[PDB]
Parts: sequence; C-alpha cells; structure tokens
Amino acid sequence: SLAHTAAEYMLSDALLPDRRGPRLKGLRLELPLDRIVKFVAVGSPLLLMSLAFAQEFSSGSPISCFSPSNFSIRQAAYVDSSCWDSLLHHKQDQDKMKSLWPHKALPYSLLALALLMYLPVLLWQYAAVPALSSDLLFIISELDKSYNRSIRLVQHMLKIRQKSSDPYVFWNELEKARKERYFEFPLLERYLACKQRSHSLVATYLLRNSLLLIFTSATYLYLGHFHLDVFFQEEFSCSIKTGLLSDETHVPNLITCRLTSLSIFQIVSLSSVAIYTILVPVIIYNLTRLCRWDKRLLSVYEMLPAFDLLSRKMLGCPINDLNVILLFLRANISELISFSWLSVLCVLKDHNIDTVVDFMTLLAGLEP
Amino acid sequence: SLAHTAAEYMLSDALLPDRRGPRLKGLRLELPLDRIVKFVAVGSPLLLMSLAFAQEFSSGSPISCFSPSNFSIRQAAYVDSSCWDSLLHHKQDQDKMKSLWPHKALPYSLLALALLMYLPVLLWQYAAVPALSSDLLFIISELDKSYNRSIRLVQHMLKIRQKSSDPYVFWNELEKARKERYFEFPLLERYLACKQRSHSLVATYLLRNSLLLIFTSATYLYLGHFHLDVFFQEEFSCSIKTGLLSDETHVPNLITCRLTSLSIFQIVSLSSVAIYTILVPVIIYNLTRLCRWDKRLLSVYEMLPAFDLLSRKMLGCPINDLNVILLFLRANISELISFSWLSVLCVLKDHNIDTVVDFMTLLAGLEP
Amino acid sequence: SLAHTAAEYMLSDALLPDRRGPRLKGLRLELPLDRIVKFVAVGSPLLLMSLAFAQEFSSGSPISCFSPSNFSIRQAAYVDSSCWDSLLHHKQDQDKMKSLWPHKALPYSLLALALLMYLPVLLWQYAAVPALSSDLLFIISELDKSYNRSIRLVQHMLKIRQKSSDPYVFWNELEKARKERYFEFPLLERYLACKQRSHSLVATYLLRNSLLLIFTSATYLYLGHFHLDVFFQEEFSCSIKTGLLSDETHVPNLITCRLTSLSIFQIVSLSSVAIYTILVPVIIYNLTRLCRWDKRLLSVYEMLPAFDLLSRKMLGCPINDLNVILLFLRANISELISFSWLSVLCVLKDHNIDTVVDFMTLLAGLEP
Amino acid sequence: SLAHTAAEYMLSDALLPDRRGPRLKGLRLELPLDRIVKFVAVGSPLLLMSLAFAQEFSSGSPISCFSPSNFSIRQAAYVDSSCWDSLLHHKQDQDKMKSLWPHKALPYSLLALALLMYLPVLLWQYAAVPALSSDLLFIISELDKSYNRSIRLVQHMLKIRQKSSDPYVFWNELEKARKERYFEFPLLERYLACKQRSHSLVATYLLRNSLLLIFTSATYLYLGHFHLDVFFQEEFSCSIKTGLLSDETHVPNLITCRLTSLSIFQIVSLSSVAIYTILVPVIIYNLTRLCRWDKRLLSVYEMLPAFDLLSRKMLGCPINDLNVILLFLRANISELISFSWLSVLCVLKDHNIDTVVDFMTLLAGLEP
Amino acid sequence: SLAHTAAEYMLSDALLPDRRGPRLKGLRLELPLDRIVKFVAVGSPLLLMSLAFAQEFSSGSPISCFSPSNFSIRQAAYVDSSCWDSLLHHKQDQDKMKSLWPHKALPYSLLALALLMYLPVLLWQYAAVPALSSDLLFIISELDKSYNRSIRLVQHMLKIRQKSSDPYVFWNELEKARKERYFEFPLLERYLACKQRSHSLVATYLLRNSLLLIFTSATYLYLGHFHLDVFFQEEFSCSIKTGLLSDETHVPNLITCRLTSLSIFQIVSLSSVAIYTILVPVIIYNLTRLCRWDKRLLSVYEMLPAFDLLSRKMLGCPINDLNVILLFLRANISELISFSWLSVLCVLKDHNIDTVVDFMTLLAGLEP
Repeated sequence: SLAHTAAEYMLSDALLPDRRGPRLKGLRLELPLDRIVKFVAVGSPLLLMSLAFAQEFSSGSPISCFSPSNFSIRQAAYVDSSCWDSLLHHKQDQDKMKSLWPHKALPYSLLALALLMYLPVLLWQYAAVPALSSDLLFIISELDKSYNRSIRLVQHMLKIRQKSSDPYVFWNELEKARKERYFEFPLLERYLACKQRSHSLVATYLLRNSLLLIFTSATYLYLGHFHLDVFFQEEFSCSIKTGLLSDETHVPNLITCRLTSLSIFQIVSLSSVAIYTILVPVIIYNLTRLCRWDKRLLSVYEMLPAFDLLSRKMLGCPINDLNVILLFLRANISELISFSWLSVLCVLKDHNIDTVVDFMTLLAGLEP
Repeated sequence: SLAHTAAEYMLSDALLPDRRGPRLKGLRLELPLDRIVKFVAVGSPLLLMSLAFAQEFSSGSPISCFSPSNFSIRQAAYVDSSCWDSLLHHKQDQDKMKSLWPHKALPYSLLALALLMYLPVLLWQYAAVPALSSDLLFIISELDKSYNRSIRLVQHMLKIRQKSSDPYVFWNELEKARKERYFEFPLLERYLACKQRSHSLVATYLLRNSLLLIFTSATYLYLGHFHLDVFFQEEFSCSIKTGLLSDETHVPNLITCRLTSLSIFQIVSLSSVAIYTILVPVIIYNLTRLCRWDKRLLSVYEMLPAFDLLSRKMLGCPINDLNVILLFLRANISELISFSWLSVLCVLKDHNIDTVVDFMTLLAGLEP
Repeated sequence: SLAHTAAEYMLSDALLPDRRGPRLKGLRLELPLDRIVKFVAVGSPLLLMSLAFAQEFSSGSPISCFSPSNFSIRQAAYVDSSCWDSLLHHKQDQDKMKSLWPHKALPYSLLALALLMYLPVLLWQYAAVPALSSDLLFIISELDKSYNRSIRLVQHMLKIRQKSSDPYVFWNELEKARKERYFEFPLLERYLACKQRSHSLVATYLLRNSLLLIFTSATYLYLGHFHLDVFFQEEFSCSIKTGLLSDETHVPNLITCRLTSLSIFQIVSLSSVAIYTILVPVIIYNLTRLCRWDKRLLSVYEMLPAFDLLSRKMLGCPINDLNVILLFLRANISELISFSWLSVLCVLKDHNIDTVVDFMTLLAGLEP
Repeated sequence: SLAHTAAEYMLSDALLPDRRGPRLKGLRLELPLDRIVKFVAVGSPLLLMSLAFAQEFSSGSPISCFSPSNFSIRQAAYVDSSCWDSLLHHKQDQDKMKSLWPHKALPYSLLALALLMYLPVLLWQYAAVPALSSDLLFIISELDKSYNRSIRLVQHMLKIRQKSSDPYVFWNELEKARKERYFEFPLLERYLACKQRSHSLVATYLLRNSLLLIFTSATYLYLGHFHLDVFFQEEFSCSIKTGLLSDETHVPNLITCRLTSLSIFQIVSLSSVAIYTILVPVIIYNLTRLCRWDKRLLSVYEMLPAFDLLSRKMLGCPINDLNVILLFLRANISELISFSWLSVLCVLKDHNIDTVVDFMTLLAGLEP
Repeated sequence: SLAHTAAEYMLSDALLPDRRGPRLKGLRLELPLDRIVKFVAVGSPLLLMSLAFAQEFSSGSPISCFSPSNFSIRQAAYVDSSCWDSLLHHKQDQDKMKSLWPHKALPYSLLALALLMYLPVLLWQYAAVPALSSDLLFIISELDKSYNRSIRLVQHMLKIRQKSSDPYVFWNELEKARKERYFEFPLLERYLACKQRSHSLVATYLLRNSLLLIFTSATYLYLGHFHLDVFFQEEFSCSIKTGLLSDETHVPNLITCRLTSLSIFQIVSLSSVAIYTILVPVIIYNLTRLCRWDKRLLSVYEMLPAFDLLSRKMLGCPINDLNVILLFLRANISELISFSWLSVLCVLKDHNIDTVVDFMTLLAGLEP
C-alpha cells in the first residue's frame, strides 16, 4: 500500500541510518505540540486516503450505470467505464455539462495535501536544524559549567558567613563575589548580545507556521469551491454518443449514472474540515507562544549566576532568536544533569524573606 | 489492515526508538489498572472493527436487493449499490423516510471511539509524564540515602545500648539521635510541604479519569439514541426512481432491501455496551483510590527516619499532589534496592512490644 | 488473521520489551503443569477458531439455499443471505420457530472462551506475581548463605573430630555448633513464622484454579444446553415472506436451507468437550498438590542447617502461604548454585548409619 | 497457514527466549537419531497436510456433482455442498448406506497424528530433561578433574621410572599410586552405585520409544480399518430427498457424485504407511541400543583413573540409569575439553605390549 | 511490486553491507540539495509508476470495446485484447492509421526515465566519490591541527602582551609569530597550489548536473512530441479484419475502442512536467553555486592561521577543484570538533576595532 510506504518515508525522521551518536540522541529539536501538529496534519490526509482504499469497501466499482437490458456484460462494463472518464452531467436545463472531477481526483488531492503539509517540515529540517542544533549544544555546554562554579567554588562564602553574623554577610559581601573574574561567564553576555541583533530563526519559525496556516486556508478554499457543489449530486445523466458512436442505435443520453462512493467522499470532505478547524487555533497559539515574553521563573533564574544574564535580557521587541532558543532550551534544559538540581528551586514563588531562605536549602543540594 | 497499524501506532509507547537510557527503563509511569483500562477501552473498538472486517464474513455485500427477474446482473448491482448510499425506509405509513445511516457509519463510529479513548492517554503523556517523572526520580534519589543513614550510621546506638541496660537505652537515648543534624533530611520536609499546597497532578489525574467516564457516557448516549431503533429492522423498502429515473418503467418502490450484516451490527452494539459497563465501576474505583487516605503500613514507615516525614503528613483534605506521588511511589518503591530490606518489616502488624522487637531483627538485616 | 495476533497478544508474556534484567531471567514464576494447562486451555479455542477459518474450507458460503429455477443469481444470493441472519426452522408441527443461532455464534463463542480462560492468567499476573517474586527472591537470597556457613565455617568440626575418636565426636560435640550464634539464621524462623499465619497466595492459587474449573463447567453447560439440540439438524425450512415480501408471488416457505459447515460445527462441539475432559482431572490434581504435605526429602533437608527450619515447620493445616512458597521453591531451588551440591545428597534414602555416612561424603563436596 | 505456525510451535525447542546461558548451549539432551525420528514422525503428517492444502491443487472443490441440466448454478452448488456433509453411498444392493467420512476427516486425522507423535517429545521434555541435565552436568564436572589429576600430578611417576629400570617401574610401583588418597575420586564410586539401584530414566526412555511404537501401530490400524475400503471408490450415489425435499419433483437418487481429490487421499494413505514402515525398525534399534552393553572402548577407559570406575561397573542386568547416562555421555563427552586428549588413545585396540606402549605417548600429550 | 524493490535497489546507498567503519560514518559526500534533487527526480517517476499500478484502480482492463451483442464473452475479450496490441485509429479522413503507443509504453517510459535519472548518481559514485573522499579526509586531517597550534602554542603571546602595553603588542609582535616555522603549515600551501591548477572534480560536478538538465530537456521533448497529441483522444476506431479474419462476416470497423485509464495518462503527463519544471531552476542554482566566489566569512577565516591560506587563494577563474572541495568542506567542517570553537566567531561581522576585540574572547574559548 502507498500509505504503508508513506508512513515511514514521511511522518518520521529520514536522516542517517540512526544509532550514530549524539547528533539526535538526547537532543529534542522539535517542540511536542509542533510534533503533534505535524503528525495530525500529515497522517490525517494519508489516513483518509487509506480509508478510501481500505477494506471498508472491497474495491468493486466506484461508479455504476443503469444500462438497458439489451446491453451485454462487456457493453455494460464499457458504458460504466466510459462514464468514469467522461464525468459530465448533460442536464436538460444551454446544455450545462457540469463536471464531477473532484470525485475522481480526491485520492490525488489527498496525496497533494499530504505532500504539501510536509513542506514546512522539510523547510524546518533543511534551514533550521543545523544552526539551532549548534546553538543549543553551545548553550548547554556553556551552562553545564554553572554547577561546579555556583556552589562548589562559592562555598567559601559559607565559611565567611558562618564566622561572622550570617544575616549581615547575606547582604554585605556578595558584591565581592559579583565583581570576581570567574563568577560571571566572559562570553555568554556577548553571545546572547550578538544573537539579539540577529533575526534568522524567528523568520524560519514564523515561515514554518505560516506555511501550515496558508495551506490550511488553501484547503478550505479547495473544499469550498470545488466541493460543496457536487455534494448532494448522486445521479448524473452521461452520454456515450458524443463521438464515433453518434451513428448508432442505442440510448443517446444514458441517463442515471451513479457514484457508488459518494458517502466516502462526503465523509472525507467533512473530516478534512473538522480535523483542520481543530488545528487552526493551535497554529495561532504556537505563533503567540513566541510573541509573548515569559517571566514566571525569573525569580529563581536570577539567583543563579549563569542564568542571571538570561534573566537580565528581558527587554525589547519580542522577536529575537533568543526567544526561539529559550523556548527550545526550556523544553531541553532537563536532559541528564539539570534534571537533579534545577527542579529543586520551586518553593521560591512568593528580597527580605528570600535573603534568608537559602540558609539551609542551597548547601543541602550538594551532590554527595 | 488498518487495525494492524493502529495496534502499534496506538495502544503502546510512541516515545523515542527505545533503548535510550533510564528515561523509561526501571520507571513505571502508569498504574497497572490504568494500563489495563486503557488497553481494554482502546483495543476493544479496534477489535470489534477488525471483527467487522475479519474472515468471519468473506467480504461479500453488506446489503442485498430483491430486484425483479427482468433486471440483468449490472442493473441489479446498480440497484443494490444505490441502496447502500440512499438508506431510506420509504414506509407506507406522511412518508416517514427513516434513515439507517448507523449501519454505514459503524466502522467510522468505532474508529472515532478508538481515537476518542486515546485522548486521555495523550493528555497524560503530554501534561503529567515529565513533571511526575521528575518528582518520582527526585523522591527515589532522596530516599535511597535512607539505608546508609538509618542503620549503618545508627549502629553506634547498638554500641551504647549493649554497654548499659538495653531495655533502658531503648527508650532513653533515642532523643539524642532524633535531634542529630544528619538524622533527618533537611529538604524533604520542605519539598513535601511545597507539594502539599500545589494542585497540579491531582487535576491531571481527575481530568484523565473524567474524560474516560464522559466518553463512556457519550458512547451510551450514542448507542441509545441512534441504535436501539434500527436494531430489529432488517427489510427496508428503498426507491430508485427519486430522480432521473422518475420517467422510467420499472419497480417504483424497490421493496425489500436487506442488511446482510445486521447480526454483526447487533453483536457490536451489545459488545460495546457490556465491555464498557465492565469499565464504568473500575474508573470510579480508580477515582476513589486518590480520594481515600492510606494508613495500613504507617506503623513500619514511621519507624524509619526518612519515611517518618511521609507518615506525619497524613492530615488534611485528600486532594493533594502528595497522594498522587505516593500512589505512584508505592507502585514503584521496589525497583532494585528497596526490594531487599523494606519487604522485611511485615511481621510488625499488631509501643511496648514494639520497643523490644528490634532487639535482633534490625541488626540482622545487614547487607553482608 | 485474528488468531495470528492473539498468538502473541495472549498465550505468552506481555510484560516489558524484555532483555531488561533479573526480573524474569532465571526466575520461574509459573509451574510447568500450570503453563501447559494455560497453553492448552487458551490456544485450543483459538486453534479451533483458526480451523473454522482455515484453508480446509476455502471460504465459500456457510449456508446454501434450494431456490427455485425462476430465481436469478442475485435473487438466490439474497435469499441465501437472508437466512444466515434469520435462522428459524419454521416447522409444520404451534409454529415452533426453533432458532439455530449457535452456528452463527460459534466463532464468537470460541473467542469468548479464549478470553475467559485468560482471566485466571491475568489474575495470577496482577495479584500474585509481584508478592511471590519478592518472596522467592528473598528466600533464595537468604538460602544462598547456607553453603559458606554449613561446611566452610563448620570444617573446624572436622579438626575436632579427627583429633579425638571420630565416632564419639559425631554425637557429642554437635550441640556446641547447634547453640552457636552464627549457626542458625536469626530472621528465617520469624519470616516463615509470619508467613504461615498469612493466607494471601493460597487464596490466589485456589481462585486461579477454581476459575478454570468453573469456566470449564460453564463450557459444559453451554455445549449441553445450546448445542446437542441443533446437532443433527441439517435442513431447516426458512421463510422470507415474513415482512414486506408478504404481498408477493413466490415460494412462501422457501424450504430446505442447508448449513454447509455443519461437520465443522460437530467436530468443534466434540473437540471442545474432549480436550476439556482431559483438563478436568489435571486441575483437580493441581489443587491436590497444595493440599498434601511433602516429606519425601525431609531426611537430607533436616541435616542441612538452613533447611532445618523449613523441615521442622511440617505440622498444621496444609493451607498456608508457606506451602505455595515451598512448591514454587522446589521448582526453582536449582537455578545456578544449588544445582551443584544439593543434588549430591540423594544416596541417603534408607540415626545410626546416618551418623557415620558423612565420614567422607560431606567434606568431599568441596568446591575446589 | 496452520503448518507454517506448527513448524515453530512444534518440531523445535519451546523453552525460554534462548540466549540465556549454559542451560542449552553446549549441552546435547537428545540423541541425533532420536532427533531425526521426532523430525520425521512429526513433520511428515504436517507435510502431507500442507501438500493436501498446497498449490498442487488450487483449492477448487473436493467434491463434484452431475446435477441435471434443469439445475441452476446455485442449485448445483447446493447439491454439491449437501453431499460433502452427507457422504453416504446409497447403493442399490438392505440399503447399505456406506459412509465415506475418512475423506472429510483426513486433514483432521493428520493433525491428530501430528499432535499424538508430539506426546512422547513432551513427556521427554517434562519428565527427564531436568534430571538428566543435572546428572550429565554433574558427571562432566566431576570428570573434568581427570586431566590435572591423571598426568600432571602423576608425572612424578615419570621421575621414579626414569631413575630406575623403567620396564621394572612400569609394573612394580603403580600399586602405590593406586592406593593413594587423591588418585581415585571418593564420591563417584558412590554416585554410580546409588544410580545403579535406581530405575528412573530407563523407564522414561522405554516409555518414550514405546509411545511412538504404539502410536505407529494405531496408525496402521487406522489406515487398515477405515481406509483400504474407500480406496478405489470414486463415485457414490448420494440422495438429497432424505428430508424436507421428499415432497419435491427432482432426481431422488442424485447418482454419481465424485471425490475430486481421491488421488491425494490415495497418495497420503500410502505415504503415511511407507514413512512409518521406515521408522518401525529404527525405534526397535533405539530400544536395543539400551539393552545391549558396550565394551568396545573399555581398554583405553580402564587405563584412565576416573574412567576406571565406569569400566569396572560392567556387570549386571542391562537396564539401569547408568546405561542411559553413559549413552548420553558418549554422545556428549567431547564438548570442548575432552575433544583434545581423549581422541588421542585410539591406537590401542589390539598387558605385555600395553605395559610399554605409554613409554612416549602418555607424556607427549602435554598441553604446552 | 517492482517499485518496492527499486525503492532500496536505487534511491539509497548501495555500497557495502554498512556498519563497516569511517568510510561513510561522519562523512557527507553529497550536498543536501543534490540529495533532495536526486530523491525527487528518481522517486517521482517511480511514484507515478506505482500510482498507475496502485489500488486507486483495481487492475481491471486498460481498454474497453463496444463489441456487438452477437459476440460472446470470449469473442469480446479477444476483440478487446486484440486492440491493446494494435492501437491504430483507422480514421475515415488517406487512411491515416494514427498510433496510440504512448499509452502502452507509459510504464516502460517511466521506468526508462527512472533509470536515466540514476545515471548521474552512478557517475558521481564511480568517478568522484573516492577522490573527493580522499581529498576531504586529507583536508580535515590537516585542519584538525589548527586548534592545538593557534591558541595553545600561541598563548605565550598572551604572556608577552600582558607584561608590556597590550595595545602595542597587539600590532608590534605578531610578525615574529608570522615568521615562525611551526606557525604555518609547510604542505597545505603546496597541496592547494596543486589543486587549483587541476580540473578533475569540477568537470565531474558540471557533467553530473548537465546530465540531469539534458535528461529533463529530453523528457520535455518526449512529452511534447509523442504526448500532447493523444491527450484528448478517447475513442479510436480499431480494425480486426486486417488478417485472416478478412474473409468473415462481422463488424469490419469495430468502432469506439476506449482507453479506460486515459485520465491516469493525462495526470501523469502533467505531473511529470510540473515536478521537473520545479527542478529546472534548482539545477541551475546548483550550477551557479560553484561559479560564484564566497567571501562572507573571510574575515574570521583570515584571522585563523591555517584558514589564512584558504582565504588568500581567493583570486582567479571561478572553475577550480578547490571551489568544489571548499563547497564540500563548508558542508562538512562541523563534524565533531570544529562544532565547538569555529561557531564562536560570528560576532565579528562589521583592523582597528578588530585589533582589540580579541582581548578577552580568544583566550576565553579554552577547552577546560
């Protein structure tokens, strides 16, 4: 089956024979909702195509004809196969030969839709995967040095607070650590600043979502212009004496042809509208997820030294590559190492009380 | 077969190509009853759909017509394929053209039910799996330090009891250990306290069960409103001269069409009711599991130092995240390490006798 | 084929993707006779279902009709498909319309039997596998310390017997070893003591066997009440003018329908009785196994120190969890380590002669 | 195909998912001729069943009818399907309605034979595999200590023979080694002695062979009583007016049915006789292989110290467990270690010459 | 299916059984656009061939005939199979017997196109893969020595700049490093010098793209010369009395043959034009990609010592092997090692400011 092949040729990963290395293992280069949107918008036309060719209808004939009794078996087969390629309602109302080509082109239309909804995926894989992968690996590598540099080399501050009045050292001493050379990363503040003035991944994300939106609008136009007209039309009077049979003696207007699979066509025309009006607001939500700043976890991120640079860069127009990279990082911060200490600081959600709260919690997070 | 694909596309794990690491190995993120409920409520519509399309009926025709002898083979095939898309019992009792569309839509209805019962599963995997996995890994990591800190570093209490009168040291000495710095964990009492006031996973669990309950109720409404009416209706008098055939000379009311697969429809309509009235009280039991506090094993848990914090937090309204995490932990406490010492203390189920019972058992549980 | 899927979905292990660890490798949680009983009672209905749908009959029609010559091909197909859903022998003896629904429901009855015989298996896997696995692993771990503690640390008794008169030391010295602290396990005598008074797995085993017994009795009732009546009935006079065809001119009583696959039905009705009469006494023997105490190997077990506790606990009512534990242990005692020394002591089957017999055999069993 | 499944469900190993350990790797628990006998007696009925259902006959009809020209297609199909379930030659010679049920039951008979010939295999796997495996592993483990104890620790005898007159030391010195403590195994002479008086595996072997012999005799009786009568009977005059058709006007005795696949039945009835006449004397040879003692290699086995115990036990009634165990050992003695030195001593096949022959050969077999 | 085999025989890698070593792992010997162009230009004819042979049309007959009623079934089958091999419109307009062979040859034409579009791929694999692989491995092997030789052995320049006035040492000291023996590679300037004057791979790339361009032009000529004429021609009057049937009495001019799958032919003739009009400008872009020099990243490459040689050789005619090797290198520069430091220097995109910018960034890129 064609859908069987398209199941793995598309709708999944088509890079390398896998089991290669850290190129894809441990790295999530697609958001979960983006993945589910691609899955639904790619497999649903394929699923409908399979249902058209499924066991629900054991092949048979997609069209039938009421040929007169004088016709033999072969003549009737010819007259019912000559209407499946000359679909023209020769109505008596001049001679408006309305066509019914969408019924024949429905599997081809579904294949075209399936191939069209894979264009945003290919664009994402070819124009954003390498750069975003490099940026994410870079950021992860630079931020994994924020545990052996925020507590282990900052635990002498414990030795100085415990000697003197600890509440006083909690506020009058931290400026020495803040002015230390090793305390802050000397290149993150430049990497992020360089990425702020660049618009390379925001355009790619916006194009990837807008392609799906525009293709959904085109699908609506297709199903509202070509369908919805031949939707309750079940009998069309075709004609075979429109050529070399004109000089014959048999039914000129072979009235009352019938489309056997009209119900399947009607079901598909509604299932390709409902399952896309489901996705219409989801794409808009994905678009708005980039245009809105996030400050819900800034309180704990600002306390950490390395993430202070990310927290400070919170101002300006929302559309920067920093936004996309941060959206991807927050979905990938907890790979194997940050999955053990960053999740600790969720109790701080209510700087007077925050000054003393780390009197026991911060040192209690020691690995041994 | 579509069911063959849906067997692995759904009804199983669809995350990663597996063999990745400790993300899923050794971690049970679904309760066994939840797993069996999902299996039964997802595969049963798929199984019934497969049975409708199985070898039990070698395809054939799902509808038959008593066309007159004047009709040829092609005319009869047309007149029996024009009733499978115009199912309308033109009764003589005005002209109540009762429809029989559920017979046609039954495979589509079963597919819709199968896709609808997978919505709670997807909601669970997308909204609770990461947070609950992080919480369970955190709790397991913090509780695995309760064996090299409850007996190995507490075996000096053995040295102090054996020198003096052991029964006296059994009650006047434990306060020194209870007030020790290392005896109690300094962050568990805050992690659990923070999780008390957060309602995040309790809402997800309630929603996941309520979605299945509401969908079962919707299935009951569907099978009681559309079915149960066309249930003993086997012959419906269709009509084909309702259009371009009106100006013809043949049977106007082609009486006595017949639904060949009515028995299949009747069997499905009862099997989709029985196997869901089976699941109706199980979902309620799953819901009541969370709403009821558990104290059957508090006696041994309170004795252990780390689990004393869990045992003390036993008061309040039942709906907290701690109950969900505890229900998941008690099904996952015995992974590889607690499977050797926690199962020992089942003899204590009847603090005078309990004061002396550990005179030999506690030290006898040594690993060497 | 449905049987092809049910071969692996049921009738085998459905836990984990395997190759995980020591959870199942080296551990036998099902008795061999229980395994073969499940195999036969689960696959036999599936095998009969496959044989009904096998190549032995190339599909065809499960019913045939002697329609008059006036009927066309389509009319005869309709009149032979309108009786596979209206099986009613309209006998002339008032008007006892005896039904022949078991012929239609036989594949569904076989599927119901296959799913019903899997209920005891699911009950065993969900209600007794974890607890029994924990108990067996615990007991094996505690008994593997009975080789480096029964000869290696007891070989100084060789040094004390060889210096003095060895026959005298064979009887006057063993009391010092029997009163030693390390000679006896200090927690086995309590674990087994707690396990005798607990009835948890004995009830599960009784229920698992009784479910199969009750389901076999229900199968006998089903095949004796619904079958055995339509067993030699091959021709039943149907009726098609029982509806909208009443106002027609054709055979009212379309006599002599015929069930083409009656021989298959008769073969199944006897094969599902014989192969369950085979299993009836086997289940009874499985129940008897637990109800009778075993003392055939007590002579050698009592000599060993660790197994002396098991040997002493031989009195009381037979139904205890310890009985099931011992039954599962004796089928799993020889995993990899006891497979080399416990099998040695089979010569002792006839305490005067037994006092001396270990003069050479016991020390000769040394590992080097 | 059913034969496709039975190819791996039977006729092979059905224990564990394999790749487990030394339970089956390197251990041969079935004799090669026993394996070939099981293969031939199990797959041959399966092969004949497949041939009956193979492409050699493209399905078609196993029975044909000479219905009169008045009959239509459906009437003829009914009358040729009503004789395949009412096989009764209504001969005119009173009214001896000879039945031809073996033609219908031949695939079922072949399946019954295939399942019956697998009973001895299951009996062997369930009643003797564990005990024989334990015994063989025990014997191999104890005999692998016969190389570092027969030459390496006996090479000081070389030092004493070379100093004095070597021919004299070849006969007056060996008694000191024969009386040494470490020279002889102190438990093999008791293990074999205990096994001599136990008849456990000999009965199992005799039962396994006798079951196949009795089942072959039953097959002969089946093919000589039910077959060989309907063997040249190709046309039988059936009757359909033996019921509700009695009050009709058509051929009362529908003469001359025909069994289309009679030649297949004739070929099977001879191929299931010849292929078992082939196996009749092989089973008897397997039975006699245990009843006859073996002394062809005693000369070299007696020279070796460990095998001297096996060689000495050369008297008594043949039926003992050591006969079976030695038959299995001689087929498994050369696993990986005895495959290098035991095969050396084949030149000694003609104790005067044997006294000196080891002057160079015995020491030349050194591993370095 | 033939397309199923051609899916893996072509359209993928056909060298070695894979899992061999570093011959293909980590090396990208095809550009992504070249890969996608090959995929589309190879699978699209195969996909159209599959669609012509797919379930969209359940085989049937590719031609139909209006044979007179006197014809039987066999005569009509002969007269409709004698025209699928004698497609000749015997028009009455002298006797222009126009042929319709493209309808018969369309699957063969698609197979020929699929095999023709694979010729450039085979040419690339056989004439450029070994040499280009050797060159790329050589180049990466030589440039991997540009990290432990540009900062680690140049960090003494830090020691000399920090002692004196750092801005002065930034411009008056670098000439000593530039004249050092180890600073510059002594063979890269000769390898590249030899490679500029050699035109070996540029000719191969030009031929590979020009073959696809010429084959697309040939496809256009084929579909514009043979097709587009029999495009709206559905009925052609055949003739069967053109042989030994001339002396017969039946329809001489058997009018109105009909091509049942004409719509499939029309769809293919347009899908093989549009899908290649899509590829026409892409091939031209691939050709121009080498004809244009690249200087967008020269600023950072010139700063690095090893890449200074590549940056300097920027002059001359665009067609050299060096351009091909550079185009392949920039698609493979970030394999596993340059993926961590080369991506750092993207901030430099605006030598006064550049003199000081490395005051902190260059040393901050240290591996520890």
